[PDB]
Amino acid sequence: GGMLTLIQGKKIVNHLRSRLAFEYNGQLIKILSKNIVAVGSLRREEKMLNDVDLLIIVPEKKLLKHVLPNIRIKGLSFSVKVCGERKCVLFIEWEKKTYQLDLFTALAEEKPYAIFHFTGPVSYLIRIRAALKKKNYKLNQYGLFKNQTLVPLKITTEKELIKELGFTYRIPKKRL
DNA sequence: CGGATATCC
DNA sequence: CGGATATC
Ligand SMILES: [Mn+2]
Repeated sequence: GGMLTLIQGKKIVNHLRSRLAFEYNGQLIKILSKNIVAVGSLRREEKMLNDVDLLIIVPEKKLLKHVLPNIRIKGLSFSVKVCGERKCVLFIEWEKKTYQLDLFTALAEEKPYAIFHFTGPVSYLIRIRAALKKKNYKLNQYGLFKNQTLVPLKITTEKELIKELGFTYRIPKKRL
C-alpha cells in the first residue's frame, strides 16, 4: 500500500467506523465505533502514514476466534494478506489507490496495554521494555508480568499505565 | 505438526 | 540494547 496523508487516513477511518462487522452463526454483527480505537502512526498524528492501524476491542473472549477471521467491510473493495484472531492485514481500495489497513484485537482487561503497545513508536517501546527487562519484568500488549505471573495493576487508561510503570507521560504525537 | 520465515507496534 | 502474530 502507498503512503497516506493524516487527513486521508482520518477520512478512511471515519468511513470504516460505520461499516465494520463480522459474519458469525448466520448473523452479520456490527463492530461498534465505540470499540474501534485508532492506533499506530494515525494515533501519533504523523503527517504521512505508512498504513492505517485500528484496534478493535472485543468485549467477549470466546468471540476472538470469530471476529477478524470473518471481518466484513460494507462499501469497500479489499483483499486479505494475513488474518488471524489478533492481527489481520488488509489491502483496501480507496479513491483509485491501494492502502494497507491493519486490524488488531484486544480484550477489555488488555485495553490500556494494547493502546500503549499499538501506539508505539517502535523505538520508544524498545527502550521502555529494555528498562523493565533489566528489572526482571516483561511488558507486552496484554499486561505486565513478573516470573510469568500477571502483575495486577489497578489502572484503566494508558496514561495511568505509563505512570504506574514509572515513566514520564507524553501524548502520542510526542513519543519517540 | 510446527520451526522457519514473513510480519505487526 | 523488546515482544508477539500468521502461515504452513
Ligand atoms: Mn500498520
